[PDB]
Amino acid sequence: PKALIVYGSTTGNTEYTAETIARELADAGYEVDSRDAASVEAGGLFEGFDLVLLGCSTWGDDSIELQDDFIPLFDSLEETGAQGRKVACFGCGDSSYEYFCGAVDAIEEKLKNLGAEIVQDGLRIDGDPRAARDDIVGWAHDVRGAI
Amino acid sequence: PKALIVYGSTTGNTEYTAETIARELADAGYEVDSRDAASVEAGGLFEGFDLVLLGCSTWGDDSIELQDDFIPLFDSLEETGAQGRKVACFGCGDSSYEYFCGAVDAIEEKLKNLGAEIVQDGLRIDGDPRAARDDIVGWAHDVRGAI
Ligand SMILES: Cc1cc2nc3c(=O)[nH]c(=O)nc-3n(C[C@H](O)[C@H](O)[C@H](O)CO)c2cc1C
Ligand SMILES: Cc1cc2nc3c(=O)[nH]c(=O)nc-3n(C[C@H](O)[C@H](O)[C@H](O)CO)c2cc1C
Repeated sequence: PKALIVYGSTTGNTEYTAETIARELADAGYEVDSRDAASVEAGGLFEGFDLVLLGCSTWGDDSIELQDDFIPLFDSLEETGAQGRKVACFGCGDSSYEYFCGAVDAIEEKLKNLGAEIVQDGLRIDGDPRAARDDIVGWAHDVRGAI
Repeated sequence: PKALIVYGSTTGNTEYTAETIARELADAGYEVDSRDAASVEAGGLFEGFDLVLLGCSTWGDDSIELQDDFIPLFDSLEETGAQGRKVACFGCGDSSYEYFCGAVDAIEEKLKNLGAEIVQDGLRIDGDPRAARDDIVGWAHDVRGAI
């Protein structure tokens, strides 16, 4: 099948995460398209894809603010072709903050409001994702078995 | 009890195996509903059934491919009501191929991932099922004790 991976990454963590999940789907036969959210246009972005995975980090001094490159996509989520789409979300964060991986919850909530089909609960990585490689590959294997 | 048998059969071998099982269960007092996958709709197919038996043959030039009539169902297995359902698989194939009854493995795996309860290891027949009538009968007897 074809999978789209769109990520907003500032420090390289979410990018590394996206890339580890990309390699696992490609190994299972998927044709994978991995894109930085800074370079995509929301209008019809998901058309033609069997599975869409969205990843983003959480920022903000008081509230949950999504990663800067992802904000425009989030704000135009209704024009992407999400209704009825198989999607799953991922993000890196730090459990010391009150809303750990709060960007995953905000994206999952909006996607459910748009009628997307959430295939698996969001992968939330605390600290260095390189330390959690195993959880990352494990979650990729689970989203694949479900669809 | 009520059992549903859904099979994808091209040459008649998976069909004959489905029919032999159906008679064994009917003989043990079950109400059996046997259907060709070509005539079924996936939405809620398993509702109201105590036991669901899925049979499929394996094709494909180099990859393992499901029998054509079963493909649509397999692709929509998440809408059948498999979660918590007691199921078991069966299929005909040929040991000269690299993935002997590979469709049986693919279907068990997906059911597992959907939270179905696999009640007995799948029945894999090499060659003419007419020649393995005893294994068929013995397996149908074994699924009866497990439910
Ligand atoms: C100002 C600021 C706010 C952050 N807010 C959060 C947060 O709300 N939840 C979270 O999981 N991580 C938060 N982080 C961690 C951030 O997503 C990132 O994971 C690390 O700073 C880079 O590894 C924050 C970091 C900064 C600098
Ligand atoms: C082109 C082709 C591919 C087949 N692939 C398989 C396979 O991968 N595994 C298997 O057990 N049988 C395979 N079979 C046998 C097939 O499922 C079938 O059992 C017999 O032709 C009748 O059941 C194949 C048959 C054909 C013609």
